[PDB]
Amino acid sequence: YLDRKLLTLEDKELGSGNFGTVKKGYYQMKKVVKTVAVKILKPALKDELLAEANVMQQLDNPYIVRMIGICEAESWMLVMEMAELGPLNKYLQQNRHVKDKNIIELVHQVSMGMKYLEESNFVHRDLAARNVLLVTQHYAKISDFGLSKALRADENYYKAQKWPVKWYAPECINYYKFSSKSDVWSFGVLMWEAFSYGQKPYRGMKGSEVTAMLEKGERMGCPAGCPREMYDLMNLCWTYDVENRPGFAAVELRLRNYYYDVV
Amino acid sequence: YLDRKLLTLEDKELGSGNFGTVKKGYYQMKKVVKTVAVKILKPALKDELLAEANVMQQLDNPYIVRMIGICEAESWMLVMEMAELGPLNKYLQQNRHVKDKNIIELVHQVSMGMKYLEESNFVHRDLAARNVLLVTQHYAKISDFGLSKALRADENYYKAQKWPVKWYAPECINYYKFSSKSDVWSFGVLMWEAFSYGQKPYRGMKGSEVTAMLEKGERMGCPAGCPREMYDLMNLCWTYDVENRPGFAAVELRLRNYYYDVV
Ligand SMILES: CO[C@@H]1CN(Cc2cn(-c3ccnc(Nc4cnc5c(c4)c(C(=O)C4CC4)cn5C)n3)nc2C)C[C@@H]1O
Ligand SMILES: CO[C@@H]1CN(Cc2cn(-c3ccnc(Nc4cnc5c(c4)c(C(=O)C4CC4)cn5C)n3)nc2C)C[C@@H]1O
Repeated sequence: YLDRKLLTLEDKELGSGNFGTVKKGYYQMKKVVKTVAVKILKPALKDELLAEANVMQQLDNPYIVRMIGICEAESWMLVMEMAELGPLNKYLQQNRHVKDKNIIELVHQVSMGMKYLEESNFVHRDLAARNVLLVTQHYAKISDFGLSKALRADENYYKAQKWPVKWYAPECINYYKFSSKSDVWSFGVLMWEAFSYGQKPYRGMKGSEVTAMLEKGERMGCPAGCPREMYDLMNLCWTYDVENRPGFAAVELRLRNYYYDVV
Repeated sequence: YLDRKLLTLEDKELGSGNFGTVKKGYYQMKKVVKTVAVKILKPALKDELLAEANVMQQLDNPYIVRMIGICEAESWMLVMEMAELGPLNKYLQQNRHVKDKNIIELVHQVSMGMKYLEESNFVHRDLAARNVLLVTQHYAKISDFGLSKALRADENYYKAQKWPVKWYAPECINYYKFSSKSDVWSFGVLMWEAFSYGQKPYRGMKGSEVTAMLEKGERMGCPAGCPREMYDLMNLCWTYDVENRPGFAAVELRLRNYYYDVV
């Protein structure tokens, strides 16, 4: 719990959504000030914010957004370290000449953050390019832990009882079972989005039409300019059977090796 | 849920639409057989049929079509009591010498079913002459509950988030708010249709042209042979401001009194 008197909010919002707003601010530390991004709410939303903060407080990795704390003031607030360049999909939409090697670098960083999340037995459950934030053009962090779950000690998945279904694996849709392997499927969609410079996946399609396409064995095509090896990796992430899909250790290693080849 | 083996369908359809098909059939009761009309579907459509059946199961009135049940078989089916003469607009198109007193009788019956729906806090949201079905030439029932909503206990309208816009009140179009008063507006259009022997309302006009006409304060003219008192009531149903428009108790009483005057 942070001290509201140490927090300075800017008046104009960075962004807005059904949760509320995101604002830039400053948090006074022992000497330095820290630039922060602040998620500001507005029964259930408050509980969801506290749960989101509880997940983030347990994570400690360079490729994951760091929480500073929560502040209960004029509204409920989640205060995070600022990633100044914002969401990856919007950045790539606005910066269409980012080089392929740079895209590989960023998606590999996401795969390092996810390898850590997997090792930590958390499932993200909303891994999409809008939930990757850029610190610099060469440094990506995973954000947006509002759907994330800490797995039980005795289970390798979370069983659920509006979903981002274009990012969800078949077992999520058909059995409501969310595992790190389900996050690998979403990571394949994220890769497709990144190599498509922030285009929406399954353009023009309803959720039921996506389910029907995937059940036919069909997958999105290779983005313009995307290396064959990276499209091959997207397709391995989109392995239908969860038991035969790779985990993030295998995915990160493939990306790491390909990146250092291109380098 | 009904027993498919107690249901016999006829091969030839009564009608078709994007909704699927309507077929005649029979449902075996304990001794008697009941003639039924069956809506047969051709994700979203199933949910919509189940919600339609859930509305109809709660309604108990002589001027509303009775549902027998749903049947999940070769397709999803909504089984209803058969109204043998079919939709009112088509019947009047084919029977142009039905007397004015008979038209008053039938629209008064519709206003009794709607007074009940209003008392039951349901909004119909598709009240049009095609959705009035004839049991006999002197007995009308309201059908077609696929857009209908049960109002929340704390609200007197449903807020929405293709529509039959020529039947919708201005608050439906401008604020997406659907109340029993909005159904009264639609009922005025239904009256116009009935006294016009099933002609389409606002003929030759696009939706935007209808909105423009109504915003000028203009309304459809009086059908040939329609009593002035009935045109007056149509125009009261087309009161622009929802708070000044009558409810169905007032509309039914006006129709009841006029009918027994003509009787
Ligand atoms: C609806 O968007 C979903 C929700 N989610 C919210 C969120 C942002 N968070 C954060 C954390 C650290 N840094 C930053 N930096 C940052 C910089 N510029 C920004 C934005 C964010 C920004 C937005 O967020 C616009 C999209 C709302 C717009 N601009 C220009 N954001 N954390 C969260 C939990 C982002 C994701 O896209
Ligand atoms: C597109 O049309 C809309 C949809 N809607 C469907 C509907 C009918 N339902 C029903 C219930 C009880 N009896 C009956 N009797 C009955 C008798 N003869 C009929 C028809 C119906 C008939 C049609 O329905 C043609 C229009 C398809 C044609 N013929 C000769 N129908 N219930 C529903 C929910 C009717 C409305 O006009």
